[PDB]
Amino acid sequence: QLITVDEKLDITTITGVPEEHIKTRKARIFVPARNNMQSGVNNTKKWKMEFDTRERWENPLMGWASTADPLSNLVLTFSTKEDAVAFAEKNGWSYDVEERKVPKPKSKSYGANFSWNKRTRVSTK
Amino acid sequence: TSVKPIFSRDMNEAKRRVRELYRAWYREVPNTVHLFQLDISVKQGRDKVREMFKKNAHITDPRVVDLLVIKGKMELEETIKVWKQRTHVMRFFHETEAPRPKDFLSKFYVGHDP
Amino acid sequence: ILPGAAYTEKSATYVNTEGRAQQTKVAVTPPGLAREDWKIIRALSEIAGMTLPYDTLDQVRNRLEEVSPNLVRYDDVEGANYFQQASELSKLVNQQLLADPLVPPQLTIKDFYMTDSISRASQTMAKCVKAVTE
Amino acid sequence: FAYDGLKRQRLTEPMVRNEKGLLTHTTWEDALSRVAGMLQSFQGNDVAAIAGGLVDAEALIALKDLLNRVDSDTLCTEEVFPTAGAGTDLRSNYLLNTTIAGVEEADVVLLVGTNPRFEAPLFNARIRKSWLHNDLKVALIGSPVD
Amino acid sequence: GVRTSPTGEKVTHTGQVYDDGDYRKVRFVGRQKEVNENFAIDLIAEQPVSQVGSRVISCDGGGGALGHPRVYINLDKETKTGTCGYCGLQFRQQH
Amino acid sequence: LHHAVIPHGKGGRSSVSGIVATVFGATGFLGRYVVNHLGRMGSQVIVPHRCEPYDTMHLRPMGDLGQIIFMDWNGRDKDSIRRAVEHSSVVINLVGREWETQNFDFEDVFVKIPQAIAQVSKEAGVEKFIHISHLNADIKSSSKYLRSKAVGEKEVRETFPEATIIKPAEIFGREDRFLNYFANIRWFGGVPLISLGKKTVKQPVYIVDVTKGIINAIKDPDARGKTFAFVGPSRYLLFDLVQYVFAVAHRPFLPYPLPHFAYRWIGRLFEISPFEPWTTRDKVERIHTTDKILPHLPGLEDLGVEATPLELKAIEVLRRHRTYRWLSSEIEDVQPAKTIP
Amino acid sequence: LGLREIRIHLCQRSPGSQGVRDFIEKRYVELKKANPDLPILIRECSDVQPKLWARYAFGQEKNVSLNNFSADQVTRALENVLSSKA
Amino acid sequence: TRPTVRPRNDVAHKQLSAFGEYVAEILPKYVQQVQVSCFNELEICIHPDGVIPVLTFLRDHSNAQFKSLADLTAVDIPTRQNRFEIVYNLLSLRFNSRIRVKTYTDELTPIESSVPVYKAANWYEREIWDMFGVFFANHPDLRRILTDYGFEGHPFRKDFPLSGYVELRYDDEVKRVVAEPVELAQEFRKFDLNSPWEAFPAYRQPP
Ligand SMILES: NC(=O)C1=CN([C@@H]2O[C@H](COP(=O)(O)OP(=O)(O)OC[C@H]3O[C@@H](n4cnc5c(N)ncnc54)[C@H](OP(=O)(O)O)[C@@H]3O)[C@@H](O)[C@H]2O)C=CC1
Ligand SMILES: [Zn+2]
Repeated sequence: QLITVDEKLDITTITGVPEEHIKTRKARIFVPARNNMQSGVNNTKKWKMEFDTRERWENPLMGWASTADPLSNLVLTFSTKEDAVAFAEKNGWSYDVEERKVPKPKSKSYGANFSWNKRTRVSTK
Repeated sequence: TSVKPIFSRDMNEAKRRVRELYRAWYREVPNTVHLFQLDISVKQGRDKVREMFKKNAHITDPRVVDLLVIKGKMELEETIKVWKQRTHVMRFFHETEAPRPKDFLSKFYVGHDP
Repeated sequence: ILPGAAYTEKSATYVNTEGRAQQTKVAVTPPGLAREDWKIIRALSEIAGMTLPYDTLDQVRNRLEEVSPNLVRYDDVEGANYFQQASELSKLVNQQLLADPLVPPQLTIKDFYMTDSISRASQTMAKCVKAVTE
Repeated sequence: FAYDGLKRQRLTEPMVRNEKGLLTHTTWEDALSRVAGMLQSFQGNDVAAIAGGLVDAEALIALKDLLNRVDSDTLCTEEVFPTAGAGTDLRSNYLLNTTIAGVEEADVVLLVGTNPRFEAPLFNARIRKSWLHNDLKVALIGSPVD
Repeated sequence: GVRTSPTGEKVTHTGQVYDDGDYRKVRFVGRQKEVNENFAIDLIAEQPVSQVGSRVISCDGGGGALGHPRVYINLDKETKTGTCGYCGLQFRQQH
Repeated sequence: LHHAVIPHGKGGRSSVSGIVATVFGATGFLGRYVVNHLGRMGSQVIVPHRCEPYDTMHLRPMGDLGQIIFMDWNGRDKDSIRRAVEHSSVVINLVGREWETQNFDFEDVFVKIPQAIAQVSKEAGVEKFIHISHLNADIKSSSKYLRSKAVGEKEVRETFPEATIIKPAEIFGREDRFLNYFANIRWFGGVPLISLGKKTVKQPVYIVDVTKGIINAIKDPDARGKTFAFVGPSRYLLFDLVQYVFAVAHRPFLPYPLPHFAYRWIGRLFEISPFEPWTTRDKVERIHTTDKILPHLPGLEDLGVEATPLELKAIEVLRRHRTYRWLSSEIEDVQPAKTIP
Repeated sequence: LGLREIRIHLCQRSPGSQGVRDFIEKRYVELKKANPDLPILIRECSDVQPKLWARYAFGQEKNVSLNNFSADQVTRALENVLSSKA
Repeated sequence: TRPTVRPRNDVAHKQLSAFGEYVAEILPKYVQQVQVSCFNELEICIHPDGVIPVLTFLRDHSNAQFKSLADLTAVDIPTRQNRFEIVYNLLSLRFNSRIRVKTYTDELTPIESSVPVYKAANWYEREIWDMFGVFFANHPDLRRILTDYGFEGHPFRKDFPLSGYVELRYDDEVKRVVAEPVELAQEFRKFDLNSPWEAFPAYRQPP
């Protein structure tokens, strides 16, 4: 037999996270920008959730990068913006959502390179 | 919003399980101090138990309450059966953590953490 | 001297020439004892018994919204109107145009590389200036 | 390529003037107290601030609120904008109201007293894009820069 | 070569040396600072330039498959030598 | 600040406190707590030791990798002191001994050595200097230990005028020679006391309080050049204190009166031991000395430490002195001691 | 304790800001002529409730909702601020 | 039979497909999906209400006889509203065959305990509760099994950090092991490894 529970989903007290890392963090929900060094677009398909960067310092012995932020490497993947937002809400994280950036559709034409009277005529091939 | 319950049909039934757990913990503190040979008093132990229940007083979902109670009973059983060691019982008191002042200026002086 | 954070070391709001507000993100933390710039002013206000009413980045951005609500509309270009009224008021007082020709501060590439404090401290920007002047 | 300026000439500690008049490292507690003492002793037009070019809005409003609370209104920027008429009352008076992407829809552009190539290189690139693809006509009042 | 700072601490081939006032040099008191003495930048300079009769020479570091990936070096500029990007050996085109 | 000593982190084991501290006498009761608290927050600790390296092993787990550094030193070799302090920003002197030995007398460990450490530290540019004296230090004291503390405390304040001098009462803790000393009197049956302990008053202080006071003195600019007195929250009659010790340990308490000359004679009896004397004539004197009241000096509350009552920590020290029958007895089972209001 | 600054927030297209849009269209020029040295910052933003903010000496601010006000009501809300100073 | 390519086995593919729809015909009340992979593994995806009826049928039916529970585990997929996928891997000795039964649940919905069907499931469900926080109803003895006593959180969830939140050391002052907030001398270095070029067109999702 089912029951009715109309309140919002809030699992912050049964996830075991320290309170500091719930209420002081800022999740960013975004689709990663394409790496401009490459033309492939396969890494701009899914939504990502990451957290705000915190202090890294140099280890006195070696000079390694030390951190005290347990969430420094936490990155989650979501199919849609709604999935990511819903996950952030139930875990108690404040968040910013950045709208997906899709490349504009362009009008390409090989013929324009040899225009009779336009500036698109190319001086070299 | 029709969901399968865990134990409690509504908050009224859940708060009954909460009170039952609180009694069990409250009676158990005197044995825990004695058995684990802790250097704290029964008053401190019961104040700590009270502080643990209080942090969750704002919940209104019966399913969440049920899971908190389930974990509370698991925690109590670990203590009663001396599966926990003294180090585990004392981790609730964070005796080695230095104070971390919680006012804007104090944090500003020490670092970038909000 | 109060050491503040550079644009790479804070989540801070900037408005471009369109009026489009955008925010940076913390890439690294400020060096040494440097601190987030708005926190320095908030900390000073408390020491001087004049505490500003915002303790977090979210709250100070609420304060921004109370002064200009477009400053929290990130990535949005907010239209502005009433050019007619601005032109009407621009006629009330007449001022003389000087005879000096319009000469921009930067006329060639060598003037482009060092314009702010960061680029002036850049050793790479110094290499570029040397390259285009020798 | 200017990011390498972020590893040089950095301010890393608060400084105050010592008894010989030279800047010396000090704590945040000491530095802010010397500032607060002066701020508590001045009012109105005796306190002013100047914001530089790379200043974020959060610091700008925090500084304004602090100076207003000593009844100061001399919050200035280094970059001038004429205050005659509407001044800064109307955003349209000091904005690029056509927006950057709008350059692609213009058929004429008049540049007055500017060198967009170096002042806004990406904006100038947008103009050349429209010059190339939409046969935009461009005229300039000012020095004949390339 | 391995120099010493005005404090006496040896300077590594990467130019590292604790400065006068860096507490971290206490770790060497009663012990020593490990510093390799054979600086590879000086050793590779000792090698003589090799004279070849072709515009393009190949290098694999020597030893066949015990060397580095084989690369081809252009020797058209006379103002300088071609340098192997892996092993640093230098080549020049004779007249 | 030199870039290498700007604090970083969240005050934990892998953080950077900015403190570079040479701790002389780190291998004793007070040393292990001071070194523990420095290493907790990622300080660099230099530990010059006279002892065998086996006896410093308990200090090794106290700091992250590279943060505890050990050197050899000799209290009479001024060069060895220079090597240990020349890189530090603060020097802490915990050196001391409760008995004289063939090689070192109270003047050596409480005057000559503290003076030499302070002198080398000053010449080396060391900025902070914390020196532990004693609450009951007095040039007129009947104890050579307390007379040398008064002299050494004067010489330290002259060599290093900006030193912080801390004057603790008798310190109680797990490895103390205080509560443990009284509890160990049980092997002789009755508990001798001069005038049955009704003429003496003590104000003992918890070890952790002294430790936290030392650590705050390092970080507190106001602490430079000052002299503090670290005392517990309560004053007790020596008779009531020892009675409480035997109650907490559940051992039979059979106090009897012993006059001063008799107690002194036995003190010499135990001084014959070439090892660590169980008691001495000097030790008997200090235990029966009244703890001075010094309202003019700042105290633990001035450094932010809230003194810990003996009633809350006695079981922690004295539980191991019970038999199997009474091991599990809880803290509240024993009624406290009358505190001199 | 005088008046230091006025800010008017409104939407460019919502019907709730129509009265504020009319006031700026018809009366802002004359209002500015009477107070040349008074900053009157108009800041439009999409889908905001119109409000009139007034800043007084020492950073005291009060705000008045202008939602659904007519142009005449906007003139009174501003007249009360420019006169009933505080 | 190209030497570097794994050979297909269509006979096994056919047999498992036929049995897949056999199970779907018999338990339509609970079966939501049946699929056979290109390397011949059969999966039955069911409604969580069907855990006991479906597992009982596969164990006891004369044409199934999946007597052995090889493995019981969970997978966390945060993008799903029911983020936890519960996976039963069963073995049939009689028919020398394997089958996978999958269902789902969220953080707050109990799953019926399968100990009545397979006594092997006891510890597997304790592990799932410990590492994922999925509650199993009517478990004779549900409690942590792998994590430390008093451990907070469920480490195998995708939003639990790799190094956790606390670490242990020995403290001389309190003379015991203590737990403190985690600090790393060297932070784990996240690598971004995925190539921006698609690898497998056969699996491309529609845009
Ligand atoms: N009740 C108390 O404990 C009180 C103590 N104090 C003072 O606090 C300081 C330390 O207290 P505590 O730690 O209890 O004393 P401990 O005897 O417990 O430790 C003494 C330290 O001094 C070192 N030391 C002793 N003699 C020499 C020497 N001749 N040459 C070199 N090092 C030496 C010891 O090193 P090793 O391990 O090599 O012997 C040890 O590390 C002392 O100055 C003491 O007077 C003050 C008030 C009360
Ligand atoms: Zn080579």
